[PDB]
Amino acid sequence: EIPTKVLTNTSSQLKMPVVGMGSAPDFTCKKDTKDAIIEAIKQGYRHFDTAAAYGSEQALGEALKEAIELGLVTRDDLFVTSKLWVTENHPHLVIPALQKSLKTLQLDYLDLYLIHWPLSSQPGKFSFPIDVADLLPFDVKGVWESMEESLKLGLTKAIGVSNFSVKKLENLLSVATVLPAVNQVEMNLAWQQKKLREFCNAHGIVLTAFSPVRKGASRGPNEVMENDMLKEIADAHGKSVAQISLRWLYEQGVTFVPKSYDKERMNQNLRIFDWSLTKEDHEKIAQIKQNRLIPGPTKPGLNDLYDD
Ligand SMILES: NC(=O)c1ccc[n+]([C@@H]2O[C@H](COP(=O)([O-])OP(=O)(O)OC[C@H]3O[C@@H](n4cnc5c(N)ncnc54)[C@H](OP(=O)(O)O)[C@@H]3O)[C@@H](O)[C@H]2O)c1
Repeated sequence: EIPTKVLTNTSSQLKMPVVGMGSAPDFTCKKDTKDAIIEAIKQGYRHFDTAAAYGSEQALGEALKEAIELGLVTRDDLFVTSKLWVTENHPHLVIPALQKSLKTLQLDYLDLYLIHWPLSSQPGKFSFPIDVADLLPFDVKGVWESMEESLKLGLTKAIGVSNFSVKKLENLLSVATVLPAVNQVEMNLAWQQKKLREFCNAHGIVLTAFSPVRKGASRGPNEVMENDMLKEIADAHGKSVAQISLRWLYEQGVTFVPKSYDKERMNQNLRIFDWSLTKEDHEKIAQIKQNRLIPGPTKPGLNDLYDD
């Protein structure tokens, strides 16, 4: 069985499958999203991660709906996460945005809803990347109050954030009634987020790693897949570097949402629970040179976005 992790900051101690299926745009992918999700469900996947900005909510929803109709799974068995985009990251636009995501997904409620970025921009139109001139002041307190309201309305079972630094989390905590249940940030062998991870643990905030395999080969040379030391570790275990990566993340106590629409690869991402890394493996991995893969959604980039 796929392990779950309790979302400490939720009153009901919701259980989130430690590994989930991602759905962000894959530059080199022409696979059928809906068909891929159905296959994932048949394989054991129950945790699905999406966002209004991915363009995948529609297909994901069609897949869940069909899967439920065919009796492959029940809504209660699923854990669905979506996110509030930067353009709607304004106090009074939060609920409408969540209602729109729910309509698109053909769902009555989300298991988790996250503020996608600690940024706000011109409302009413999705534009990517975001032109810095279209940015607007982000009212954290006001937006979070609306996320909290979403819980009371039952539109989502839990609320959290994404791409929030320790500094920004500290600010959020100072004005939050309901503490964020999750913080989804980039986390892979080349970007371990040690400090952030410790802070989150100290505050009951569960971490979810996005781009856990640094987007595979969709963006050219993969720093992790090309790491000789990692290749040796994988070779020693008779596993792939991707598997070594996901196992490490699991052992670090975080959750992760690798995206794979390949029947074989998506299954390999689940086969990480009957074996483990060695003390030496951890010592080696702790030595990997760090490099952040995802800079931010704006053009140009914001050098202080992650407060680091
Ligand atoms: N909140 C945010 O700001 C944010 C940002 C980015 C991503 N995400 C989340 O992460 C997911 C999107 O993907 P990603 O950016 O995270 O990248 P990723 O999972 O690190 O990498 C995905 C790429 O790796 C390939 N792959 C998957 N398993 C593999 C394996 N075992 N061996 C080799 N290649 C493998 C995939 O398919 P192919 O090899 O078949 O192409 C794909 O091209 C979504 O859930 C999304 O929500 C969130």
